[PDB]
Amino acid sequence: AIITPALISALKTSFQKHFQDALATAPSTYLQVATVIPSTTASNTYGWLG
Amino acid sequence: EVEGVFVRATVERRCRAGFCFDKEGQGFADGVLSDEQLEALESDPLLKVERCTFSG
Amino acid sequence: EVEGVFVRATVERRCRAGFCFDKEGQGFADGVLSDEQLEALESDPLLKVERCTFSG
Amino acid sequence: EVEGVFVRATVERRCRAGFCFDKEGQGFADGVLSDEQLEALESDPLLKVERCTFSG
Amino acid sequence: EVEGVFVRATVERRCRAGFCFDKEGQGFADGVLSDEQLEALESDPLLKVERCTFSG
Amino acid sequence: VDVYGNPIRTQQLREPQTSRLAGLAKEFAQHPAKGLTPAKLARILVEAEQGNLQAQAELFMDMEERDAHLFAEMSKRKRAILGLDWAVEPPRNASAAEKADA
Amino acid sequence: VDVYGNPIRTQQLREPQTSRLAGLAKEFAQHPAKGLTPAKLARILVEAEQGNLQAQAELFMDMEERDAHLFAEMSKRKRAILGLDWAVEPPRNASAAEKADA
Amino acid sequence: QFPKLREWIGQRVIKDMAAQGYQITNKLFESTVGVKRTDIEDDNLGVYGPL
Amino acid sequence: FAPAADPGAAWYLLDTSRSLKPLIYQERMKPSFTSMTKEDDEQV
Amino acid sequence: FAPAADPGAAWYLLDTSRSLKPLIYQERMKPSFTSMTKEDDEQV
Repeated sequence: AIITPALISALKTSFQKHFQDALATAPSTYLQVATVIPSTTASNTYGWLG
Repeated sequence: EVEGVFVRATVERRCRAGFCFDKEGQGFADGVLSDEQLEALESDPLLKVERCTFSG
Repeated sequence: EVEGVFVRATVERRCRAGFCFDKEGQGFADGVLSDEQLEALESDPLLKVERCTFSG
Repeated sequence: EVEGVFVRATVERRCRAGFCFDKEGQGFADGVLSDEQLEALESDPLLKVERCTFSG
Repeated sequence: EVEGVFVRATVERRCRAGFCFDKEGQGFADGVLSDEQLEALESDPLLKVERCTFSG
Repeated sequence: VDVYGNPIRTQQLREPQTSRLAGLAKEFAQHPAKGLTPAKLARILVEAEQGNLQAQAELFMDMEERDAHLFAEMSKRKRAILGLDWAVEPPRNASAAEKADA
Repeated sequence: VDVYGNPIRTQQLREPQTSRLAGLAKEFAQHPAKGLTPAKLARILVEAEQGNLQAQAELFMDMEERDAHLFAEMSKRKRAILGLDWAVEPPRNASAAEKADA
Repeated sequence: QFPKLREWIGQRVIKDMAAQGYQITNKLFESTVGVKRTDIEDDNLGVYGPL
Repeated sequence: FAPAADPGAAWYLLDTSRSLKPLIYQERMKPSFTSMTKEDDEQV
Repeated sequence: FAPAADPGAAWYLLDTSRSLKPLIYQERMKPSFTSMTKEDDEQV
């Protein structure tokens, strides 16, 4: 055996990336219940004549 | 928990007072403390071994 | 909430009597009163400026 | 030693008594103790940081 | 006048009694006197530098 | 495989790559040419150098639309190519199979 | 070996020399042409004379980009070469093996 | 490594290898100086710019 | 709990969004900020 | 006088060096930074 099993602990380990980013955001939903109306300033004065 | 005692009434080296006799079942296999002295303590079993964990 | 604060021990031009000297007063980015005096008092900083949320 | 204080000119998140103020410059960066709470302590270095070891 | 102070509440290296510290903001930029010792006192602005002439 | 050697899988050819990005198709150009100053143009170019090509592309589109001389020059240059006859030729000293493929 | 006689080792040909210098690929040009004065230009040239070619190269790139007349002249000059037909010829009174190599 | 040849094949004595390790941190090193932007351009003699 | 009844086929969509600017990426790499020369080796 | 007799013949040599990063040059010669903001055009 190894007279220093603590030192060899880092020797006998292994790293596998399976939990890394093993998730995703919820599916996009604002498209169904909203529409994009991009502007070009810090305000939007909507206007219509009824 | 002690995952191995490696004792089996084996003749483990115990260098005390200038003489290395075998006093009791001092077999151990862990990385807790005294690994350098664990070298002297667990160098020569000299007899058949069998580990039985004490769950310490 | 008020957005606008200067809390880096920063220098600003505050005029006391016939002169304008380092001091921290209003130090806000929003104004509703003393605008004409604030302009002289609220000269943007000389040194490092960092803002916080007083929420007063 | 303290590899980094992460204090100068920066203020970090400090959740105490149910209100998380920002002061006292308790920044640190090491794996000594309370590593999980290190995220909470360093959850808001809102202001510019400037490291300097205390050689602790 | 004073060419520069470079204080930012930090000196470059104010070494006294055999120990070198960092405080008191004693940064100057001029050859009035002690230029050889001004090299030792200055030449180490570990933190940021802010120059605010005192017009002395 | 492709010319660059990247593995090719015929499964992904059934649908366009951008089909799963329905957000892109709903965007509108921001028209960064309106109210443009030399400082703004310099910032746009520098930001484009760093990977923000959206503003640069929109500015280029506006520039193409708003300048009649530049648009005429570019259109003439492109129409020069569009009017050229073209052919597909087999490689150097190609064999019968290669000629048939060509 | 090479033409200059330096020993050639095929081991180092598997990877590019700059592969182990990943820092270079992440750099961005500093654009030294903006806010350029005659004194700054003289300093840039003098420093380049002494082995600091980074600033000179970036300045040259900016100069190429920001001047339409200079860019047109350089592009015309280079396209003149790009349109020339080329061939590989064997050395003077070459032998059959040399002709095959060529 | 392996130790000396002992003197008993009867009742052989087992032994173990010692795993040794050495840890070191590769902290950075730096040094820099400050200069004026105008002075480097306002220097026609080639000094102050071999920096 | 948290309901909402909306039309989808109308010329207007309820709760309309505003993608005024794209998801621009802001970075702090190297000799572009002071966080990395006159400071620790920090990047945001 | 802190000498070091060394064999330098085994598989390893004494005081072995560890080249992590080359001498990448770091510069501060553009108004981009706050050194030229807070100070008189100090490049680094």
